[PDB]
Amino acid sequence: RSQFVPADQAFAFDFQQNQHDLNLTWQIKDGYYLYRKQIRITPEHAKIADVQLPQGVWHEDEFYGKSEIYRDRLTLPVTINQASAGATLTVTYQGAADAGFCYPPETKTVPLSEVVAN
Amino acid sequence: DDAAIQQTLAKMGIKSSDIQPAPVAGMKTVLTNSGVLYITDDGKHIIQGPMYDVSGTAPVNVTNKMLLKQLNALEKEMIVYKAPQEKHVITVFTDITCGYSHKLHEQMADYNALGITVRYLAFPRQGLDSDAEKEMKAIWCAKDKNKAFDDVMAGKSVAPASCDVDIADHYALGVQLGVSGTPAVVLSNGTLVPGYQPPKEMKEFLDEHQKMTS
Amino acid sequence: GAMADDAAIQQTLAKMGIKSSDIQPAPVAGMKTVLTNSGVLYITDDGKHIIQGPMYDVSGTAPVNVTNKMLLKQLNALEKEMIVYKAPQEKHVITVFTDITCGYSHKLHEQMADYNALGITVRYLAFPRQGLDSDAEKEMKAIWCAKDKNKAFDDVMAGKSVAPASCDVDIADHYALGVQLGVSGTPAVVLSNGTLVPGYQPPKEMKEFLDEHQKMTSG
Repeated sequence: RSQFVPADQAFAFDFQQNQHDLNLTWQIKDGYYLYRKQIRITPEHAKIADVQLPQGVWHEDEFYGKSEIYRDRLTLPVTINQASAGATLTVTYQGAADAGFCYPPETKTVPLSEVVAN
Repeated sequence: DDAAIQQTLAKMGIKSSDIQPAPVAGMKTVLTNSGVLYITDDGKHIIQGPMYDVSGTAPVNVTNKMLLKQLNALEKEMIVYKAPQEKHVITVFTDITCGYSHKLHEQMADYNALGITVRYLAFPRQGLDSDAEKEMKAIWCAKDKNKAFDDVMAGKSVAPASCDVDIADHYALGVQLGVSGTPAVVLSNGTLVPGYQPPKEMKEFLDEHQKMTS
Repeated sequence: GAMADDAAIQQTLAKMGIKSSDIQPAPVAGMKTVLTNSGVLYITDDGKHIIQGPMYDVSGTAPVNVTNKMLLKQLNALEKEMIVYKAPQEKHVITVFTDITCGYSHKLHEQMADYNALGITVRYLAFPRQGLDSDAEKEMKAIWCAKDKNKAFDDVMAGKSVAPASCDVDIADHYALGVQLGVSGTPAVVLSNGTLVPGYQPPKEMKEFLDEHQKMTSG
């Protein structure tokens, strides 16, 4: 248990969109990690083609048991099927620190750009 | 007199706040569920804590010091795991869905063997509406809190008991002391030391701290 | 007159290793405001107690951030350094701390025409969330030095880049100010009264917010 920085410093969330291609990203500070299982994405006025969770590493904790985690950085590809103006994605996640610390869940809202269908 | 402060607090949606003296002239300490605030006696200005006394050798957190009474008022609700030969007493805000709170508890015998007594207070990092809170409420309501706590931590379920213990009180004190994650350790003097430490390192850290203070 | 009155605070600052600061008056009796590049603090006159900002004036209708109101002076000084995107029929002026690498900053800039259309005037100041030791600080300096900054900013955000070109403008001051105003994430919107409204907000939503904030702030 050492110097535990704020959640936004430990898990720097950001995103980038190019039409149907969206990328949710997290720069994960050395000594911190995110649980693959605790990531939830919820659409608002949009349809998700799919979410491609990358492969993470082996971790075992006393509660969730054997869980897959993410270190250094996480890029989460998310293809948008369709999205009208004002559409958004609510992304929730939870992480912790090797030095023995669990953070509360975090929630971010992602403003999507309109994207079409036929 | 205080009518000015309460008028201000009410008008801001913080009326159920507990008012106490502040070590600064013309200001009062305001305890709320989201943290401690300092407001002027005329209720015109507010500053969010904490407050530090930097006169002494090392700066002290007078906010957490003052909160020791709040902490002592909940001594009855704490799940205590006293060391046979008590050399130290630490207060721990724990969460049952936190792998590190588990790691810490699985080693209780070792903290105790080193003279470290642990007193637990609930702090569901997921909030007061999570399953973490319900479960812990159930634990803190059992006849034998220690065994219920042990069972749940070990994976066993517990009977949802109903009692006078409000996990909300624990949660609020925690936020007042600056607790954001779990587990978090509170020292005898109010100093917040976030995170888990193995028995040996905790023992050593506690010893070194006795000297720092004295 | 400071010299004598601020003796006790100056001493506490030295004792705490606070190498650089600016002691100023505070609207609370027996206290002063101390601006540092890591935040704003409040210290009693006897230099014994410290509480970090911000401080709020809760005597009127809505609470008002007196700390940020005091920093409006530094904000107006950087006006020559702001990248401004005028609204023909200006109804509001907002100062925005932005980061060209942030996805939220792109979303906002991406709709500048919609914000101007609604009479919203935007003035950018650079805020590298990664700090003064980032590439962010580096390529924003490159934009703030271009001939037509608005052009530079439109390009980058669009998907280009321009070879750097150090100049007069110094970002480290925008960052410092931003930290003092309470900025952590970008884009951070600052209203004319100093109120910090963190995060992104759609043009339509933004306009309604400002009109409401205005009416409640001058009824």
